Amino acid sequence: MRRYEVNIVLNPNLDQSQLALEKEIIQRALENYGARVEKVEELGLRRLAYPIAKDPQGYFLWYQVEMPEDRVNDLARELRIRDNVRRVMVVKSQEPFLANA
Amino acid sequence: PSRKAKVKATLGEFDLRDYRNVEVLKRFLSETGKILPRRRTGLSGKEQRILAKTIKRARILGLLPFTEKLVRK
Amino acid sequence: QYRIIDFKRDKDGIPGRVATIEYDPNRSANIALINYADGEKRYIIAPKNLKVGMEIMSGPDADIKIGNALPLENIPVGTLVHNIELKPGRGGQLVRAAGTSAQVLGKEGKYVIVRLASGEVRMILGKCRATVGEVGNGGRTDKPFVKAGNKHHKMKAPNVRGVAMNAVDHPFG
Amino acid sequence: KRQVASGRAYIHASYNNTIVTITDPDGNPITWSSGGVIGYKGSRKGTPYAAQLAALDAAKKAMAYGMQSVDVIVRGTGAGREQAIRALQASGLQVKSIVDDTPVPHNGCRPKKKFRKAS
Amino acid sequence: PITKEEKQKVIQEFARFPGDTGSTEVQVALLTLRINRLSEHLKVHKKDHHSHRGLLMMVGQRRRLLRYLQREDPERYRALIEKLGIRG
RNA sequence: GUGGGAGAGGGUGGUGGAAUUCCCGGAGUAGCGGUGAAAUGCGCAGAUACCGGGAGGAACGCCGAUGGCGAAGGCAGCCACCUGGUCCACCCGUGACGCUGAGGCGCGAAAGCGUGGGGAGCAAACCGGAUUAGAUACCCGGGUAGUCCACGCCCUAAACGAUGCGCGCUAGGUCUCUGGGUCUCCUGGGGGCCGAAGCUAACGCGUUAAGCGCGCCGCCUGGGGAGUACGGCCGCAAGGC
Repeated sequence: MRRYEVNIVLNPNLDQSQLALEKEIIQRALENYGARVEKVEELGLRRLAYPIAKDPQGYFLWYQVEMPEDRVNDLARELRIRDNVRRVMVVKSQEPFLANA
Repeated sequence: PSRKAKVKATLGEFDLRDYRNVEVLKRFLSETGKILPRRRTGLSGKEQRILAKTIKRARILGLLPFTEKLVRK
Repeated sequence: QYRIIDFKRDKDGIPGRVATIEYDPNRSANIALINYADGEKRYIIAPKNLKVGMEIMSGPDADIKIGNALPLENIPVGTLVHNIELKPGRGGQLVRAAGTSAQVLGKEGKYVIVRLASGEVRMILGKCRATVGEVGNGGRTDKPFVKAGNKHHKMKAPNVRGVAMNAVDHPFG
Repeated sequence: KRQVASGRAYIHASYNNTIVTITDPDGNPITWSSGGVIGYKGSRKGTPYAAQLAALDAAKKAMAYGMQSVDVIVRGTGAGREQAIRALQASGLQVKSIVDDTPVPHNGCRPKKKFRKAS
Repeated sequence: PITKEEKQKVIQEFARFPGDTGSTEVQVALLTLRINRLSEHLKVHKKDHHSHRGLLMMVGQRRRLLRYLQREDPERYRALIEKLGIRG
């Protein structure tokens, strides 16, 4: 398969039970689709550099994860789905590049 | 010319690969928040190109305002 | 053949698998006979797509699974619906054929915003309902009526016009 | 008969008249003036001088409802934008500060002949 | 897309002599593979003109190759031919 | 083959803020817009400025460049799905398999057409204003088609390098992109600048040839009429060949 990093953001105004049920659907999905999680960060929340969700802050989640090429898009939408899905961004996973070396 | 600041020698082993490099990218913002030119970045083609790509992924997921009010003036 | 059938699901949880293509002759609507849990079926609302391959439903919960329904309550903003239920459950309240349907183009309090297919915009109420996705009318327009008058074929009103009659004659004419 | 002590002053100016107006310390309007607001017809409205006459009376009134402390907003290039905003600091009036906004798009709206010739 | 391992499964399949990294057996197998997948593509995406075109030059190469073959020994030409399935 | 690589080549879907008009609330005056200077036109039913919010189509700033990719025309928010070209190292595989191409085949600006969506803004036409002698146009104020998408359909052009494609021969200096290296500079590919030779009526071209040589294609032979008339074929038509 191919791996990409998943970066998607869910609302700040989402209290507990919400963080819960929604991130939970999330995971469900990913899997359902065909993603084998590899690394889940969660820098939590931040003042986005520009109001978004009329929100000056939000909850950002990133999972280095892979899956079956083509189906990318499809799951992307599966996500965006849930309103709250403030943002849905996916990116092929190339490692790094040391400039100023 | 444009040699009073210069940005290359402000960042060591620099991975032009983690869009989430907030505080580093936040380090090419100037004020109304443009994209400070080679004329400043001390960056190559390889540079503005890749660097930019992220710059872009960056505004995308946000966390860097793609321009934003200039104080004083 | 000269009959109607359904237009409002309200016993949920019941799996509703898209039985089949029974594209239908009675209201610009192709429909599928829907197959419910119990065997209980329903020649149900066209909604373009959800393939022969029986496979959805709707309900209290949700599953914005295109096609399918629920209250506008349990409803995503930016969604195309039909099954257009205006008042708290009066069967569907619009888009029949009506391809473009209504858009949860924003919703507020016990009132939800419908870009009103037919051509304007305003709101419905709470738990009210709708099912989204497509209608199924294949352009369901044009088609020829060449050498003869498809009309007359219409069986549908060769209620022919007039309006210029040498007369005294009819209601605003 | 509103009185505030502080807020912002807005300067906007074409190259065919200028305008200036008081805004509360948020954004809602106070009182203003501009080119023809100063007996100036056709042209004139388009002079650094004007820039001033106005900027000035502007403040005066600005004072009327006890106003003095002001930060300033910038829109466009006013052919005298300076005799102007300067006139502004001169009428003392807590010449707090200025900010840069003259907000150009991002490139998505063709203009009229006069503005085309771009590329 | 065409996967390396498969590509080899290929080259291999063909080679009269397991070391035919480049011969017409492979030019052939190859080119045609590309051919099919490519077209398939073309159909949906009904308007990939640039691409189609290239594809085209390609059908071209495929051919000139076969060509040569027949030219030399239409024998394994017929052989291959059949194997692959081109011409009908 | 394989291993490295670079791009606005392509198409499919997908979001994203900048600003832009109109919509609803706030607040607040008497002006606004505008030009060579006006006026036409808007505005006390309060506009223009500013505060927020809304709806929406279009485009895509900085980075971005004398930079890049592409057969040609062309092509730049980001994102993933399928796809094309092509470049440098290994020297590994094949074994001259080749280069030109009449007809043909497809591609293919912008206008325009066909239909089915959209249509913020810009905009022949059409409307005012202004103008001068005259104003059917330069200037200002209005606004349709079209400009935008899907689909089908027209293929035109200073379609430019005004200059077919292939290889091979002939000082150099320089800048720059991209790929390899013993990485003070050499090496392959790409782009601009200056430049011997040499070509050239002339300018000017100058290993990105308008130098020297081989194949193959095309197209030339005084101006107007003229790229037209007519025959033919093409197209919804406008027209086209």
